[PDB]
Amino acid sequence: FSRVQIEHISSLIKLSKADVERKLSQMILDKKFHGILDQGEGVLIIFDEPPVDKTYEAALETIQNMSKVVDSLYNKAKKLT
Amino acid sequence: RPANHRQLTFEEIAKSAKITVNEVELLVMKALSVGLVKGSIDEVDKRVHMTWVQPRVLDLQQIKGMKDRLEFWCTDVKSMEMLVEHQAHDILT
Amino acid sequence: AVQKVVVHPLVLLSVVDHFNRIGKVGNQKRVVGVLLGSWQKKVLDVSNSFAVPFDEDDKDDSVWFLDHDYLENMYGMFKKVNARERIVGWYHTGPKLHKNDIAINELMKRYCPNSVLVIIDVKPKDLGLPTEAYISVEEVHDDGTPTSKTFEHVTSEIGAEEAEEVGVEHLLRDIKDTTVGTLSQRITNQVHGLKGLNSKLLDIRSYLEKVATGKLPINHQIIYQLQDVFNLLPDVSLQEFVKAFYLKTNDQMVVVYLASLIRSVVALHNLINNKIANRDAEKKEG
Amino acid sequence: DLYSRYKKLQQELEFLEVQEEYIKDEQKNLKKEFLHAQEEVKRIQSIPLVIGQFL
Amino acid sequence: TIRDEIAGCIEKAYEKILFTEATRILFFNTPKKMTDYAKKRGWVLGPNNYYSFASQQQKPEDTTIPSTELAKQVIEYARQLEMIV
Repeated sequence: FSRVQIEHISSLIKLSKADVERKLSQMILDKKFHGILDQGEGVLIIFDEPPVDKTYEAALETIQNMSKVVDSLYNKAKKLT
Repeated sequence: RPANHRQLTFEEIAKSAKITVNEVELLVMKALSVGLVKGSIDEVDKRVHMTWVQPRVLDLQQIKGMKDRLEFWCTDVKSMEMLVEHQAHDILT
Repeated sequence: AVQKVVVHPLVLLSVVDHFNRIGKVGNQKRVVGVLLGSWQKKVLDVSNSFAVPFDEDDKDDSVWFLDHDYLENMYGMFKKVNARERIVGWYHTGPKLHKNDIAINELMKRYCPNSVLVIIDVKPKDLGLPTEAYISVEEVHDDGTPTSKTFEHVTSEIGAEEAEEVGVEHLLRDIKDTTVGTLSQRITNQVHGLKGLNSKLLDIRSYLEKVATGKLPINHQIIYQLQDVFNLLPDVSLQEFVKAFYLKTNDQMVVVYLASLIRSVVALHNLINNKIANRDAEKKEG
Repeated sequence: DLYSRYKKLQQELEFLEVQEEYIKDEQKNLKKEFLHAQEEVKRIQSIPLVIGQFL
Repeated sequence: TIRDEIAGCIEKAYEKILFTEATRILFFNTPKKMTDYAKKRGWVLGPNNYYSFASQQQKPEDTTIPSTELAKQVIEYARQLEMIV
């Protein structure tokens, strides 16, 4: 269950809320646990939007395509001088 | 209703069927077992979300409005599609 | 029973060339012959056929006869040369079947357990894939009338195997092939769209005309339920259909993003390499 | 004479202009025929193809 | 041209603010210009407050309204693709 209260999820894990909030947030620090907690109302919500794949393809192309035009700087600026 | 706008509320069913709010569950879900609707019930606001429908009868002056809903689809596709290939008719040859 | 049939161009031409046979002598009525089918599975396939001389009086519009000796020994001829071929039914050129066509199938039900009759069209006009397919079945009725036979429509598709592909694929010599991706899909957007407009138009014209003239009745064995199926989905927003909108917008994101990526790659390679070989050929020769 | 030949110099100009659009549409259709020929040579041949011992 | 362009450069879009500072907006004490603008703005006239509702405003989606021109974009662009070809 994504959205859950912190006190009764600490009742399922049988632990105090202080080190439940800090360990769960430590799991968010590890990125293995997708989600975040809420201290104000004592809520914990899980949400994810995994795929970056298209940005990886884009960046891989264009970032190297910089050096591509740098490689064309050699030939096309050689005919000038 | 023209709808959909297929999401209803508990006040609509409970007022029409004049039955208690606890029995509207059995009410709408039995209709799900009958097969006339596949919809789902949102029980937070106690809303009822219908899906599809069971066709039963209909009526006169409905074949006319049916031609209106059709001919509108006719001039829609005709116009837009004749605009599509109006652009690319040149380059084809 | 029979779901769909595969009509090769060979059987269609085998009816149409016989429409030249009796068409040069004329006059009225239609070209009727015996259909040779091939049943490998629930999907039906057609390979060869043969046509028999047929005449039908109008007097007496219900009178029809065929030559059984022609059906017998020629089936003995075609089964001999090809053991895979057998008669699955008969066919006629229509264009619209008169009520007498039922008893023809009822006579040849002794030859085949289920005889599917194929209406065909010798002159292509409208609206689409030619011919037609009707299977012989007893549906009775929801009104509990004494059992009568109204032939159910079988969807017909055109196909081939190997040599029947060789002949026609060389015989086209007409339009570009395909071409894939540019003209193909958009011309299909014209044909399937516009022929879908005039289809339901003329079909809804028959919906109102049959109510205006021709009653009884036709309203409503299926009129009330079929028309309500038209009223099943109007179908507009609010609400979730608004979510599908910008979600579809989020769907076109990726593809058009990739489009700009191919633009950068195609422009990079082609422009750089062409200008290289261009400036080099000019400075070396000049 | 000057205006005469001046009115004589746009004949072959417009003739070469209609030859432009011609040969453009020509090599456009023949290009698609070459793409069709590419579909032939890529279809050619088999599937199934016998592999053999090369020297 | 200063007075009218302040009413043109304020909203849309600005968030919720209180009354006496809208008295500080147009200054004076309680001028009739504050009635002329509170009408013209629209925007909102709240008691002892003002709002940007609703909401922020008009909530551009834009849903599939851009999808049509998105189709048209490559309509004439594939026409440019056929111009190469």
